[PDB]
Amino acid sequence: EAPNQALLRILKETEFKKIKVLGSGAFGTVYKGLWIPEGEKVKIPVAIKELATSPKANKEILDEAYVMASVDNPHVCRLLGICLTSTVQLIMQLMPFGCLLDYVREHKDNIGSQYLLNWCVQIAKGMNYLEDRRLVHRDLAARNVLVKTPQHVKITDFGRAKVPIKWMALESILHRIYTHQSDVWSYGVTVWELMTFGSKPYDGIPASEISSILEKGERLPQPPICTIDVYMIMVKCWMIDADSRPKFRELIIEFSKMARDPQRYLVIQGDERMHLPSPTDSNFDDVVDADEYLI
Repeated sequence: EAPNQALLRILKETEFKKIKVLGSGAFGTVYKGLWIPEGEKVKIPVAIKELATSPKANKEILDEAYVMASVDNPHVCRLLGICLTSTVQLIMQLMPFGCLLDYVREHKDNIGSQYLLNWCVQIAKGMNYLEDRRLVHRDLAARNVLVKTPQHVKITDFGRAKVPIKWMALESILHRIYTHQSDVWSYGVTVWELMTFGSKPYDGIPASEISSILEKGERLPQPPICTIDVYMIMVKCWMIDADSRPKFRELIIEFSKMARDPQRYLVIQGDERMHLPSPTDSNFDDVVDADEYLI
């Protein structure tokens, strides 16, 4: 097929500075930082990820860099570049509000119907892009949806393009079959995650029983704030026959219809006087966002 003409940008360690650690997980450490290119008079808010030097880990970090550099979409996280220090560093756009799963858990008292429905559109948009690119996520979940601004989200961790059964489609669990329609099931569970303001799917139930639960015909419950209109969509995403499930171009349209009259589709107590942080009095010297900086 088509040659991948993506540019892999190599950056100097001296061109960027680490401000504070954001997360020190099992894989490595993620820092909040600024990238100050050459004599460009710009400061770009970045997230810098680094890793000991085991040849296996360096291989996985560079396969992740390969995919991340091969994508360009407003609702997909892009890699800015890589720095080849003693330990490889991935430089990417800063997503100040963290992942969507934490955001919905931490801001439930202020998340209105518009935001929830807009996020659903934004996620389907990113996913439909990944589909056009013939790229299957394999790990779509609310934890893998990063937040640029409360009104702009982007898909991440498609460095899978240890198994999360409770987000997996039936063909994925039994036959290890991963398609764009299997990602539609994961999208369904993600929508359920948002609609329940960060609830854990099939909580208490072990991972083994999931396969039988699904095969019997049992699905995730209807979130109280969901009308049968939104729930029917989630239910359609969880069908045995993958061809019967919605396509992401259909999900964009469906949620877009709903986003035009959000209170007809989501019933949130006190949604009208909610409002989340937006460009008003703050939200934000020569600092420019990565989405506005192109060489």
